[PDB]
Amino acid sequence: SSQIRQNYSTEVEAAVNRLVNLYLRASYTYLSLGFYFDRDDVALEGVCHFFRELAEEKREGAERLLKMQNQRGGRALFQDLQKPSQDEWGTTLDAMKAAIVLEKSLNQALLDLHALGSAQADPHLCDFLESHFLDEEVKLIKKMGDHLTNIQRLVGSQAGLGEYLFERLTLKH
Amino acid sequence: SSQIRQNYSTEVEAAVNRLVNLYLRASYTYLSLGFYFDRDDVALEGVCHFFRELAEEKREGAERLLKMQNQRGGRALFQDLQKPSQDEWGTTLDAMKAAIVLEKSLNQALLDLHALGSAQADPHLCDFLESHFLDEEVKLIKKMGDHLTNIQRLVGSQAGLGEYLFERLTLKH
Amino acid sequence: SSQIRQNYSTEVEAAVNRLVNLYLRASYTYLSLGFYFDRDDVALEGVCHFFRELAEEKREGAERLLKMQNQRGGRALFQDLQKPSQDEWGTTLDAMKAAIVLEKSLNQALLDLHALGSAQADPHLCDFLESHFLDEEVKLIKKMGDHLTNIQRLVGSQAGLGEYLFERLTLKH
Amino acid sequence: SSQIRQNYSTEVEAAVNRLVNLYLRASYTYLSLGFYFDRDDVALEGVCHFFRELAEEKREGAERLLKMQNQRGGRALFQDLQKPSQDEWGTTLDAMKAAIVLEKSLNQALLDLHALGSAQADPHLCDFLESHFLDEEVKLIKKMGDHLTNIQRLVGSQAGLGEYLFERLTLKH
Ligand SMILES: [Au+]
Ligand SMILES: [Au+]
Ligand SMILES: [Au+]
Ligand SMILES: [Au+]
Ligand SMILES: [Au+]
Ligand SMILES: [Au+]
Ligand SMILES: [Au+]
Ligand SMILES: [Au+]
Ligand SMILES: [Cl-]
Ligand SMILES: [Cl-]
Ligand SMILES: [Cl-]
Ligand SMILES: [Cl-]
Repeated sequence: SSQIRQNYSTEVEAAVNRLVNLYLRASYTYLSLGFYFDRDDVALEGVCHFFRELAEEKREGAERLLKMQNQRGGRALFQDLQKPSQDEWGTTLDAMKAAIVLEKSLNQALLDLHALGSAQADPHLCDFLESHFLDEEVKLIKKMGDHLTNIQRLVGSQAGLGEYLFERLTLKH
Repeated sequence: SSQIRQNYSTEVEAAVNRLVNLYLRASYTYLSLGFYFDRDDVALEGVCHFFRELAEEKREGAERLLKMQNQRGGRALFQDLQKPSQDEWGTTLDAMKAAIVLEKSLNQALLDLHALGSAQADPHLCDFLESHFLDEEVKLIKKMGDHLTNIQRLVGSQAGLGEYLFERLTLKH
Repeated sequence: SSQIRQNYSTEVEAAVNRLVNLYLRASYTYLSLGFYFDRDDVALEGVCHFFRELAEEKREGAERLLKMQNQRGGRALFQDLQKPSQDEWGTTLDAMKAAIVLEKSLNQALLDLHALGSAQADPHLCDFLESHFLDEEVKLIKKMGDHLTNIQRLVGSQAGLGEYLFERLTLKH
Repeated sequence: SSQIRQNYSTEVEAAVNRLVNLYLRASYTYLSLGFYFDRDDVALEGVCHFFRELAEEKREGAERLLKMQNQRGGRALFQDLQKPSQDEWGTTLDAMKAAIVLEKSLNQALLDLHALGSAQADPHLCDFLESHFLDEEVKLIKKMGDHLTNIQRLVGSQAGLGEYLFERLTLKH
């Protein structure tokens, strides 16, 4: 074991590596979501940009986890990254629903890792998650819920119109 | 009685304290309106900001009344503040209707206080209301009436769409 | 329940609403304290400003709690706001003693809410309180204790003089 | 009568001339107060400056009244100006008490003139007083009441000390 490793359980080390895998999986999902909305037959630029920005954010979360793994003396271990759950993502509504599902799973993984840290008496892990992840996730899930509400209200009887208007007047382009 | 008190009736002093209570009540109503429109399942940011800004304005009106009470040698007396009339505020249309009702009640209270001042020959009170409150209220009620008209025109057959469009293109975000 | 709500107990949701009520109550107390020290027959400008600034700070705490309630998918519920415990606040010493009592009650409410969060395994709630409230309160209570000490030392045999000097040379005007 | 005079009673015209006399009398009182506090055996610079600034303010009030008299087509008529009520003004407390008495008499004269204007249906006179005099007077009398309170609290058992401290730490020099 590391010359620097102190109070860092094998259990947390392994759960960190698994979380890295989740975040990179999530990043890959968002890359696929982003490019789907760039297809000439979908063509919702603001939706594409919203998902591409999330791909970067999730990559950044993984890189923060990997940096922390090294700072504690754990050993990064990478696994295969499973492709995203879908090749085509339907409407903006369908996509935002899938994104909120994905975020809830990340959030629950964070909470599970926090509980493990608390059981292992690892306050540096708890702090790290509280400072860099738990609020970021709460804020993002709230944003998504606000978006889902506005998208749903816009469906009405003219779905196409509502999807265009949401892209143009809420999402950034 | 105060070493400074001059031409300031007990009646006006008491009516000032009651008006302070009304303004603070109104402020609290607007705080509740503002946060309702911030719920993930309402999510009309511009509507939230319109009501939150009014919460501040009504607080400011109360503070101006309290400052004036002290300048005339009256004694501020605070009472309990009743909660707002509703916990949920319905649509933007429902909310704007409730706001205009509330403003009309404030306006009538101002006018009643002006009439009392006139009956008591208290020109400083009359001036104070004319200068800091009566036009502010007339302008606000007109703005609200303009908003109600535009919201109502937007309901048509596609209410959800109309509510989104009003938030996006009239209200500020 | 919310589409966004995750790991957020009904118990915490309700305790958050109660804390909002406490903070708004505290804000109202400070508004009354502030205006009392603005009376022509009290006239301690720096004491008035100290309490008015606290009224704003406590309002801000309530608004942060309400924002957080919405971000977690809870539902803000407002109750009646009880008036402050006194109509007249005595000397600067009396007022600062009442303020420290009030702050200790807020602090204890925060700690009680933190313990509930810990019992419910809600690390986002714990973080939120630790980051935005617990140190703010500790720092404020320390400031108050420092003020009480200086005010008490100034009473001596010339109370009036001491109260003037504290207002002029410690409090800001 | 003037080619311009319209709705301007002889009664208001005469009461305006009398008010001019009062304001100039008040100005002269403040000049005497100011120079008394400049005596080598009084030597309270900040008290001198407070009263000298008021001498100017009251002169300015008279000049505004005279300008208004001309704008309405009335004819300024000057009378003898009686000297101030005292040659020596005692302590800062004595002086501030005399000043508040003087201001109350000016205020009552303003209110009496407003009532006359109202009885004569002269809204321009009412406006003029409301806009340029009634609030200025209320604010000044409040300032004076605040000063009297602080001076009185400072007397205690060490009057000399209290008078020095009030001059140094409240009044400007
Ligand atoms: Au923990
Ligand atoms: Au921990
Ligand atoms: Au009036
Ligand atoms: Au009046
Ligand atoms: Au905790
Ligand atoms: Au916790
Ligand atoms: Au009038
Ligand atoms: Au009039
Ligand atoms: Cl797969
Ligand atoms: Cl009620
Ligand atoms: Cl009560
Ligand atoms: Cl004489």
